[PDB]
Amino acid sequence: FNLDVDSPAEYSGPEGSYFGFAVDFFVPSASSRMFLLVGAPKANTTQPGIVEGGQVLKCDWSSTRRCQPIEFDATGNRDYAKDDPLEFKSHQWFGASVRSKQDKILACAPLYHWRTEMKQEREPVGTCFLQDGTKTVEYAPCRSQDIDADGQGFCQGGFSIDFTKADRVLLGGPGSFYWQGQLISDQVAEIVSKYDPNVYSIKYNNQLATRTAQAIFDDSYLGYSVAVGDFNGDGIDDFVSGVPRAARTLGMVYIYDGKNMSSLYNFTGEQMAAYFGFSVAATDINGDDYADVFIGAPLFMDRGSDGKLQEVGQVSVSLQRASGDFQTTKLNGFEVFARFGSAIAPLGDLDQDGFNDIAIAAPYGGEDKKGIVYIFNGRSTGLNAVPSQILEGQWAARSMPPSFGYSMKGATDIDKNGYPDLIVGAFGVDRAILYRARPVITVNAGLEVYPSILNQDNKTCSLPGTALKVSCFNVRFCLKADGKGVLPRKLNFQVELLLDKLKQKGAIRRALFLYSRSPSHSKNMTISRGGLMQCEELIAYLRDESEFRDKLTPITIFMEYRLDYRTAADTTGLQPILNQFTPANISRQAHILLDCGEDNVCKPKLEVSVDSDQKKIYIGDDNPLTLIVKAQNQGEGAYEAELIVSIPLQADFIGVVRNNEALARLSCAFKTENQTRQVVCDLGNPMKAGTQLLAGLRFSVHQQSEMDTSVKFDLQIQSSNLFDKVSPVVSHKVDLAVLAAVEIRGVSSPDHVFLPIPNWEHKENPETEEDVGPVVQHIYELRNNGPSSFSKAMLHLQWPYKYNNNTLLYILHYDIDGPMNCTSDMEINPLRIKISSLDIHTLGCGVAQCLKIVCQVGRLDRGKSAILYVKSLLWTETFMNKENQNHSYSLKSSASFNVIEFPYKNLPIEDITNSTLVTTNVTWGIQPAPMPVPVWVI
Amino acid sequence: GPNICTTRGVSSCQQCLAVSPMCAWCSDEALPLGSPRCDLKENLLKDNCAPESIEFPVSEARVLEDRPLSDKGSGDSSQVTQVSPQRIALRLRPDDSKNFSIQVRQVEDYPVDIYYLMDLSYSMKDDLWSIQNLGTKLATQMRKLTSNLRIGFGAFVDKPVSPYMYISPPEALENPCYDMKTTCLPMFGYKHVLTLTDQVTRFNEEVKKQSVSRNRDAPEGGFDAIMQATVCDEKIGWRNDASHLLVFTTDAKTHIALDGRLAGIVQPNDGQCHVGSDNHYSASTTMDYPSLGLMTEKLSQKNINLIFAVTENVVNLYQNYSELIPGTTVGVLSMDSSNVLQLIVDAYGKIRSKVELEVRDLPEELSLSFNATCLNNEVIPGLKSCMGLKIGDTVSFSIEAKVRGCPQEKEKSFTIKPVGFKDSLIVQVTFDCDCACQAQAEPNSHRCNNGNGTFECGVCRCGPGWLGSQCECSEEDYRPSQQDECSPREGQPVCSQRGECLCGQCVCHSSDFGKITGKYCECDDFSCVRYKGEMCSGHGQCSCGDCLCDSDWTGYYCNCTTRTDTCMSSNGLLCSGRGKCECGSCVCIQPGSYGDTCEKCPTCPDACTFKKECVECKKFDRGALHDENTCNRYCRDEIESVKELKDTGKDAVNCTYKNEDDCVVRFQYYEDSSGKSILYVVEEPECPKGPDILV
Ligand SMILES: *[C@@H]1O[C@H](CO)[C@@H](O[C@@H]2O[C@H](CO)[C@@H](O[C@@H]3O[C@H](CO[C@H]4O[C@H](CO)[C@@H](O[C@H]5O[C@H](CO)[C@@H](O)[C@H](O)[C@@H]5O)[C@H](O)[C@@H]4O)[C@@H](O)[C@H](O[C@H]4O[C@H](CO)[C@@H](O)[C@H](O)[C@@H]4O)[C@@H]3O)[C@H](O)[C@H]2NC(C)=O)[C@H](O)[C@H]1NC(C)=O
Ligand SMILES: *[C@@H]1O[C@H](CO)[C@@H](O[C@@H]2O[C@H](CO)[C@@H](O[C@@H]3O[C@H](CO[C@H]4O[C@H](CO)[C@@H](O)[C@H](O)[C@@H]4O)[C@@H](O)[C@H](O[C@H]4O[C@H](CO)[C@@H](O)[C@H](O)[C@@H]4O)[C@@H]3O)[C@H](O)[C@H]2NC(C)=O)[C@H](O)[C@H]1NC(C)=O
Ligand SMILES: *[C@@H]1O[C@H](CO)[C@@H](O[C@@H]2O[C@H](CO)[C@@H](O[C@@H]3O[C@H](CO)[C@@H](O)[C@H](O)[C@@H]3O)[C@H](O)[C@H]2NC(C)=O)[C@H](O)[C@H]1NC(C)=O
Ligand SMILES: *[C@@H]1O[C@H](CO)[C@@H](O[C@@H]2O[C@H](CO)[C@@H](O[C@@H]3O[C@H](CO)[C@@H](O)[C@H](O)[C@@H]3O)[C@H](O)[C@H]2NC(C)=O)[C@H](O)[C@H]1NC(C)=O
Ligand SMILES: *[C@@H]1O[C@H](CO)[C@@H](O[C@@H]2O[C@H](CO)[C@@H](O)[C@H](O)[C@H]2NC(C)=O)[C@H](O)[C@H]1NC(C)=O
Ligand SMILES: *[C@@H]1O[C@H](CO)[C@@H](O[C@@H]2O[C@H](CO)[C@@H](O)[C@H](O)[C@H]2NC(C)=O)[C@H](O)[C@H]1NC(C)=O
Ligand SMILES: *[C@@H]1O[C@H](CO)[C@@H](O[C@@H]2O[C@H](CO)[C@@H](O)[C@H](O)[C@H]2NC(C)=O)[C@H](O)[C@H]1NC(C)=O
Ligand SMILES: *[C@@H]1O[C@H](CO)[C@@H](O[C@@H]2O[C@H](CO)[C@@H](O)[C@H](O)[C@H]2NC(C)=O)[C@H](O)[C@H]1NC(C)=O
Ligand SMILES: *[C@@H]1O[C@H](CO)[C@@H](O[C@@H]2O[C@H](CO)[C@@H](O)[C@H](O)[C@H]2NC(C)=O)[C@H](O)[C@H]1NC(C)=O
Ligand SMILES: *[C@@H]1O[C@H](CO)[C@@H](O)[C@H](O)[C@H]1NC(C)=O
Ligand SMILES: *[C@@H]1O[C@H](CO)[C@@H](O)[C@H](O)[C@H]1NC(C)=O
Ligand SMILES: *[C@@H]1O[C@H](CO)[C@@H](O)[C@H](O)[C@H]1NC(C)=O
Ligand SMILES: *[C@@H]1O[C@H](CO)[C@@H](O)[C@H](O)[C@H]1NC(C)=O
Ligand SMILES: [Ca+2]
Ligand SMILES: [Ca+2]
Ligand SMILES: [Ca+2]
Ligand SMILES: [Ca+2]
Ligand SMILES: [Ca+2]
Ligand SMILES: [Ca+2]
Repeated sequence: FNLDVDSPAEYSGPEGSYFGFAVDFFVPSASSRMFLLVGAPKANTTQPGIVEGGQVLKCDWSSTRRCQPIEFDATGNRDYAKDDPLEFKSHQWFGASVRSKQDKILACAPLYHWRTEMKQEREPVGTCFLQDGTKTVEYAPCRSQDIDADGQGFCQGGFSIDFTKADRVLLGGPGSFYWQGQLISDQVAEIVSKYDPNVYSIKYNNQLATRTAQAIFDDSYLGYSVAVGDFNGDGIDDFVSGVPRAARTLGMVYIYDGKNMSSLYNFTGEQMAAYFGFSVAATDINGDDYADVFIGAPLFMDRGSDGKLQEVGQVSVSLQRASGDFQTTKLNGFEVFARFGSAIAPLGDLDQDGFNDIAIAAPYGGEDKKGIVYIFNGRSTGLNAVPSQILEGQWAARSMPPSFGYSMKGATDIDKNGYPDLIVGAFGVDRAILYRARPVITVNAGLEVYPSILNQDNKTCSLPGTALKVSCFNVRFCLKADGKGVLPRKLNFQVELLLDKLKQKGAIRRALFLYSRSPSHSKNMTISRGGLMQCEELIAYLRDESEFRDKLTPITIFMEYRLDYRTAADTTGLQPILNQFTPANISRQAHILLDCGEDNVCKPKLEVSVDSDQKKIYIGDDNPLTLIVKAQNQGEGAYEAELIVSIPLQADFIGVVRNNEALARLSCAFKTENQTRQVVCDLGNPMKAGTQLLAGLRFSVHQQSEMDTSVKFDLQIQSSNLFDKVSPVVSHKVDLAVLAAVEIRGVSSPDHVFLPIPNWEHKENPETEEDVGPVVQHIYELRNNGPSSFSKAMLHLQWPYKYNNNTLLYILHYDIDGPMNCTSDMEINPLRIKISSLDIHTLGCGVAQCLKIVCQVGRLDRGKSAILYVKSLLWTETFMNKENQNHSYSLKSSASFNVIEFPYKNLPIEDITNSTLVTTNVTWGIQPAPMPVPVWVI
Repeated sequence: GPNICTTRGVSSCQQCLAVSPMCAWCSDEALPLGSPRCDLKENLLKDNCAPESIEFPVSEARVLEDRPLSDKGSGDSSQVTQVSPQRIALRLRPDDSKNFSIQVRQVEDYPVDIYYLMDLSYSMKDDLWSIQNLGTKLATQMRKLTSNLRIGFGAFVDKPVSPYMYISPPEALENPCYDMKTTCLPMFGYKHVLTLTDQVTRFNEEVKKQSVSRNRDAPEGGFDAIMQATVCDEKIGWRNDASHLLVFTTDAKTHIALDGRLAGIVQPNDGQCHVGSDNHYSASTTMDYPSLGLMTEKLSQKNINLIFAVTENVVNLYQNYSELIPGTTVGVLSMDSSNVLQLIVDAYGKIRSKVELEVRDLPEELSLSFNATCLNNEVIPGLKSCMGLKIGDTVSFSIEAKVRGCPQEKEKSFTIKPVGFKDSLIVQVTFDCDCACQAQAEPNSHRCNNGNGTFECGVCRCGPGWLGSQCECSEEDYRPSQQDECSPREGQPVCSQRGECLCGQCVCHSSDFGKITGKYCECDDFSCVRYKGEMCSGHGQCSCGDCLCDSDWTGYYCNCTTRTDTCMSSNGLLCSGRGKCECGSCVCIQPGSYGDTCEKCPTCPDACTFKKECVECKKFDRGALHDENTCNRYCRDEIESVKELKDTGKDAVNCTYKNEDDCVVRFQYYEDSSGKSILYVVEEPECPKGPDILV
């Protein structure tokens, strides 16, 4: 929030050069000075016969915004043979990517083309150049004897690059192996060491490289983006890389080990085509010494308020944990088609609060699509998702969008002050802009009125002009200011005081300053350094009783303060900033002495009490709970009286009830000033004597877990009186209960079977389902609806297996869904009938031969279920009653359950039992018409 | 007595209106400093104050144009109309609403444009061959569904640039295919061949002239083609009153936006047309591929129906993309495009079965609510979309437009139309929240009594620190009197505590981190209900402890969304046609069903029980569906009538039931017949047998 946007340093290259496409700081160890490096990938150069070879520029910060090209390669193309170029430098996009570490700087031409040494080709292998003072070496890992699209021919190495702690280059080649992509890493020492200009394919010794893979992985673009950071516990920076076309354009982010090119973690996008992986960053955002991953997916479409897709871009934020499981959250852009996740630039600690910060760019955003950069501050929790500052693009398009924010670099305090600065690149207008961080200061304002309660009769000090005396009191403000980094010692503050703030608005001015006789007063104050809480006093008097009529309202003393801008800045006008989460004013208040008895001191008697409206809070979900509170003052008037109901912050506050005239509708607010967890309600400023209040405060307690047996609220009234200023604290238990509306239900998919059974005949020893009869599915479902979960249950199925000695419904196979095992007390499928390819009327286990299936159910949570799929065949033979013809049979199975255990082992429980029966009715439908005495035949 | 208007809107005329649609004001001291201002209307009228004085402006929704809905499509002379009211003038007063309706029709014999945009990668040479027959072959089928048709043609094969194209390793390879004993034309990108002509014969002619090219890289640049075919509407020649089909046929993966960076193409797609006199997409080699979002807004703006005719190997891909580009259809193409005909025909019926409204340029502070009537007279609420339809059908929608407060002094227009339709309802909104006497009001010191204050509409406010019915007492030192009918009942409370009773009114002294209005210090601007952190769940403004919700939010807390897409399933139907959508979440109905969209129901009865009532419906003219008259809508499975079923080794499901004639009907069910479901019935149900011994 402290980037100076009034006077940032502005740099520019030649038009059409894409000056600004890549940016970085240059911090050489050989010099006290620092520069900034701007990549200009379309820049024309003096290289013989080469159009738009591109270049990189070293830019002076030491005043003079002039930039000089770094002379990496002044030569044109080499020759395979005479009038037969070995390489093609024109249009190579050299300067498309730029990174430096200490004296070393790496620049790449990812569109550098290369004739093979076998066939006459034009293959974009890409190349880089590493400089150190005057020494320059070419590093072109992909330019090897692996020479086509199936090899590294179309590698475009140098598309993205990075230096590791230690010293070693990570390089991205998104075209290697049919555009699978490639990461290659090399020791900086090695590159310079093994460099030989007479060899075009140099083999570095400790090279690490990702290998070719299967053809599904083609066109993934590994190494499109790149970032470095430690993830496998400790040791060296490991390799992070965006793979934007991975997983069917879902996109992925791969992380490889730094020691070898071993895979550690993958990330995957939620939305195809969104370019998850366009940009990646690693930086410890929560100050726990663990690098955290950020992934840009700039074409993401979140869902609008209407419900409709809209391209806003999204950034993923994965917090690393010592375990290994990242703790991820999402961050959506704010404008449609402003490409929010385009560039993620770690800033280090931009404001020096103790946590790192980060800048995310939406380079086609802002009114007139000039480009925006959002800056987000880190915190112990994670990144603060509400951006603390918005850097606005300044230059309008010539034709192509200016693309401000398309590239960025931070983390380098380019001037003296101990705050990192930021480079933003705007390549569409051939500009780059350095924003430099302002110093932050923390002020601690004090205010006090030594005589708090004002007695109108006590007229001690005399009014200056007149010859009479007045009831006056003392007002004293004070300022202690301090801040890290380079900033001045003499800090000027414009302080302003106001008597009776909530009254000047139209009404009478009940208190004035002694010498001015005005409610308003100023003071040019000049504190310094840090600690020296510099003070200044003023005596203010109170008007004569003879007509300000109000004597009950408090007299609020208001103090505000502002810094002076230019009297504070350094030499080049870098004005300091106040800490954004620090209010620039404070309030205290006096009360006219009224009642309080003969002793002139007000002694209240505060009492608070509550009762259980609803005695139960059922575990496992959110639960509405309102408690009635009776706050009464039986003593004298209590000043600034307010109820402090400290709630167990496994609970939230909805509001005071306004559904009942029996309860008072108090003024309340929730807060947590470190460790506290409370709603604070106003009981009247002077809560007068005998004023009993009744109020309802509604809450919702979420408590899903098996914590304490109850949940506790503590409440007490408190006031600003010198004596008897609080009530006793009063606890209030609320009993956690268990409730699990568990139900069982079942079905028979063919609920009936009509017995003219088509294409059936008797088989002595049958195989197959066809030969036995139709399939009858009996699905049984136990489901826990109830809020509370259960940890164990038992399921019992009774299956009508045989009637007399005839095999009714024959079970082929049963299946299970959910936390449940089952056992049949009888061998299922005794006859090995295999195929799959997927009391006359009622016959139950009472009158039939019973097959039992017991099941052991695990933990079913709220809204979960266990399911038994029993696939059976109807044994037709039987129903062709050789006894005599037929009759309608209702084949009934039944399933019961009993819940035996709960995870809330310290709380009243109760076994839950119920059952269902599902039925399969076998009838004929087609049956004899009238006929007298004859009999049947087969 | 004092009611709402009295307690709040007695400060002025605008305040009186701003309070509620119930309120009304007086003019020209009708009851000279009497007592009651605003109150209601009948009450104020009952107190004499009556004539050119009422100031009670009613809201309105006058229909300005409503031509009738058409019967034929090709039958012109009279311009074709598919939306019954075309423009409708709305006047809303503050915090007020008016409802209206719109009848959308799927018009018979509506004309159709068909632009055939095809991949011409080497793999498509055998496709191109069998397409020559298409055109006249397509013309004879479309003859059925439509009269006036015209078709065109365009082809694509990715950007002719150094990564995708064969750079130029030898110069001979600029005309590729030298590599493999044959010839093919150079890479082109997007080539518009035929503008939409009704001379079908010339389609066959031009397609025969075409020939394939070759690409090094697997994914191709169709999205350039899709974008340019969409927005070069002069070149392609889409008509206004006609259905637009953009048949996009490919057998490959596709490049997407941001791929172009590898090529050094770092300029985003501008959305404009770039196909000149040479009929080639000239931006191809300088502009990046368009993003799905950009493709979506231009397809929608030019009412183009993108049809994905893709091959099996790559169908899942374009199904997922299609799903990110709502309205788009996708069908399985042959290896040689044999089946294109039917895919186009199938796609047409697909995209004319549905009708969903759209809203453009909706004023920020206005909010809309939809009920849908699409089957008989059944109104399903909170729905702006309707499906399962067929050409000839007319659906209806009920709309409610509500304003929040008093927006800008400017008449604003917005449009409600069906996706892909030419016709539309245009809604001119004027915000009527200023009294007629507002302008006729000069404060300038005097005129409001023997003092210096400000005057208007039959009453006056005195300047900073005065007030009073006429104009008295600047700043207390005088107050000692009056007392006022301050708190109702006069039980002693002054001005809701936070405020002092002066001059026959209150002075709400507080300014506690916000506003504080109301003539008894009635209203808090801040003290409101909390859902979690923010005031109205961070989705509403507050007044007197009442949440006024943002557009697309409802309920006392403003935590209930009005979205339905979260209740939608890939099924198509809302809450799996098994529940109701409440705050973008399905509350499941009695079938014992669950899941986010009620999709899961293992204990539900089998398909048989749901199909039979539609067999009994369709083939026997009986049943529940027959009685509700929902047969023709609720099931368009093809019920054929076999004499015998078969153990065919396929997706068979034998369902049998006893009908009310007491005969056993038997029918098998067959899904996945190329993504569609047919239903066979044994034509000889099994019945009882009465004496038939030759008699
Ligand atoms: C993060 O995600 C990424 C990708 O999303 C993961 O990366 C993938 O991880 C896979 C699992 O390790 C890798 O697959 C393995 O590849 C090796 C070596 O492949 C080479 O050799 C193959 C033949 O041996 C050859 O392919 C032939 O065989 C294929 C069979 O799969 C055929 O499909 C193909 O047509 C070819 O004929 C390749 O070309 C390579 O040259 C295999 O040895 C592995 O096989 C393993 O599993 C099989 C199971 O059947 C088993 O028998 C073997 O004994 C062996 O254990 C396996 O296929 C994949 O290459 C890799 N892709 C990329 C781009 O990285 C990554 O793992 C993941 N990491 C994290 C942290 O989640
Ligand atoms: C680095 O330095 C080089 C100089 O070597 C510059 O390269 C040339 O720049 C020019 C201008 O940008 C290129 O443009 C040429 O313009 C012609 C079209 O423009 C005319 O017509 C339009 C109407 O549409 C008029 O408005 C306008 O006034 C012009 O009269 C093209 O027809 C030219 O074609 C020629 O170049 C192509 C390049 O592929 C080749 O096929 C042939 O040589 C052909 O004759 C031409 O494009 C010109 O192309 C550039 N030459 C090249 C490619 O090297 C760079 O602009 C400069 N860049 C920077 C960053 O400074
Ligand atoms: C918007 O917020 C309100 C409250 O802030 C939500 O309403 C609350 O919903 C809970 C949970 O259902 C209600 O509790 C109880 O729910 C059970 C369901 O098993 C029901 O049987 C009980 O009768 C009881 O209602 C609770 O009443 C209610 N909170 C209160 C006190 O109003 C609401 O759901 C939120 N809107 C959404 C859906 O985002
Ligand atoms: C399959 O066949 C069985 C066996 O008959 C059917 O069960 C019967 O279902 C009927 C209707 O649901 C029940 O009728 C009710 O009986 C009770 C008596 O307890 C009576 O109070 C009600 O008025 C009603 O008549 C009946 O309970 C039950 N059979 C018996 C006698 O227990 C089943 O419904 C059939 N399913 C199909 C496919 O229709
Ligand atoms: C590359 O290094 C990593 C660690 O830096 C190796 O990971 C361990 O390998 C050993 C031996 O196979 C295993 O016992 C460990 O379980 C691995 N650690 C893990 C993943 O927990 C990896 O094997 C090395 N691979 C190569 C290519 O040398
Ligand atoms: C009567 O009021 C006077 C103020 O008008 C009080 O005198 C001040 O008391 C405070 C502490 O209460 C001291 O810090 C100030 O220095 C006193 N001001 C002076 C020196 O006049 C006084 O306390 C009141 N009565 C008594 C005797 O306590
Ligand atoms: C005094 O500082 C307070 C904050 O302590 C300011 O009041 C508002 O504070 C909120 C956050 O709580 C800010 O968002 C607003 O900017 C503040 N409102 C106003 C009126 O500016 C306030 O700025 C200061 N009071 C005055 C008017 O001097
Ligand atoms: C078992 O579940 C049944 C549900 O069938 C519960 O009974 C319901 O409520 C009453 C009183 O028990 C019954 O008369 C109804 O038939 C049931 N309602 C229905 C049909 O949904 C019953 O509470 C449970 N019993 C046990 C043993 O826990
Ligand atoms: C759609 O139907 C409902 C009918 O339920 C219309 O309005 C609702 O009607 C009742 C009370 O009047 C309640 O269900 C809701 O509170 C009403 N909704 C509101 C606040 O308007 C609804 O307006 C219909 N939609 C249209 C535009 O006709
Ligand atoms: C406040 O101090 C400045 C000097 O920095 C001066 O210009 C100004 O006159 C002072 N104002 C007052 C209170 O006189
Ligand atoms: C609004 O409600 C319905 C629209 O379906 C209609 O019957 C009724 O006439 C309308 N009422 C008003 C406010 O005019
Ligand atoms: C595409 O098809 C659907 C819709 O998203 C779904 O099954 C799946 O997400 C996708 N399948 C692929 C290509 O993985
Ligand atoms: C307001 O009226 C008084 C009459 O008492 C007069 O003296 C004064 O000049 C007037 N002020 C204006 C509006 O000029
Ligand atoms: Ca490591
Ligand atoms: Ca961390
Ligand atoms: Ca920080
Ligand atoms: Ca700095
Ligand atoms: Ca006392
Ligand atoms: Ca083909």
